[PDB]
Amino acid sequence: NDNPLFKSAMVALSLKISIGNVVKTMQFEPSTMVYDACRMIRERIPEALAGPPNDFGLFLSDDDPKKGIWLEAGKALDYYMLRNGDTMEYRKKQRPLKIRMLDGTVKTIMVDDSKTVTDMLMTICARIGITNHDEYSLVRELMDELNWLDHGRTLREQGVEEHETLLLRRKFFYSDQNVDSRDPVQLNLLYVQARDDILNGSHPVSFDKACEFAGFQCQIQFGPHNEQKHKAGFLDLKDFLPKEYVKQKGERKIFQAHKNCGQMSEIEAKVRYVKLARSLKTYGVSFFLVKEKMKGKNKLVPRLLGITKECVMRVDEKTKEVIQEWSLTNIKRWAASPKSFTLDFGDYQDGYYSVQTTEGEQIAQLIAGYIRIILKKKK
Repeated sequence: NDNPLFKSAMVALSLKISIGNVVKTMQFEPSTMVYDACRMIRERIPEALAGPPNDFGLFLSDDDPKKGIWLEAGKALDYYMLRNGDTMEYRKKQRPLKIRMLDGTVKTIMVDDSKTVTDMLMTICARIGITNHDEYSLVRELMDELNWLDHGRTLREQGVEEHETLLLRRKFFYSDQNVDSRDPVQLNLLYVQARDDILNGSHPVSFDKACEFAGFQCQIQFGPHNEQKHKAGFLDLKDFLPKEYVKQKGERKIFQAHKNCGQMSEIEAKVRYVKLARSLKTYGVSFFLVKEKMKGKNKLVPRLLGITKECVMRVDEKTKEVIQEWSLTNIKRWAASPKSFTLDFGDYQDGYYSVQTTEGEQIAQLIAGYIRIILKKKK
């Protein structure tokens, strides 16, 4: 017997439609627009009626989740180069995104799953009443160049799946930092942030400075120095010094700084800690370890590259001395790749500054972002 349902494989698309655990194979004219394919799916699969019809769309999955894509409603199925036997998921367009708020709690926000990180950031900010979403960014919370997210790309293509909680993070503003001793709650907040940045290496400091900081830290945690209890071996130095500086010889320098605090109060040590951090040219600067080519040396030289609202700075990796600074005004153009980052200063100097780094895109976007702010104040 013959089959009246049969159509040549060349004139129709035979697609498996997946809705949760249900799968039905369905025949489509290949020029069918995605919106109309959803209508025909609602006419054949009862689980397609599980909500308002415009809440659902079509998603092309992939064994590599980073390659899954949402289909656009106005496009024809054959635009997506589908083949007989391919599967498309009939999926809710909005999905929950778990976000750590600025108070440390996690809030689940529904976002358009086809959109970029910037789009979902705007949705988040709209839900919690933030109008200036440009003061914020989303970051991962992995145990690190790995937590950065390109806001012009999607979470999906950057390897962030739906289970992952992201952090809403306020960008650094010097204007956020005005200190005070009458507000101990705020003073503690400023102290914890300055301390954590130094201990975790975000704020690179010299060995001598690291031990002065640790001396105030000792005053704050232990009270005035007491030679009976605060003796050799007492400190767990990993909690008082940046990782690069965790060396026994640091303890005696820390105890000297601690002793020099005398009977200074907890509040006043916090003030001094914050004041010392804010006094450094490295304070507030976003740093990247990059590899420099020195004239007359084959081995590349690691260097700290710092970006701020007004300049780019080269900082010695070991002493943290500021070696060179370029005003953002005197950069002609910049370029980033997955392996390098290069600056062109026009006629301000001969030769480009070109360094090896896997964070070039991060660096480029910081510079462009700060330059955009300077642009927006003049106009």
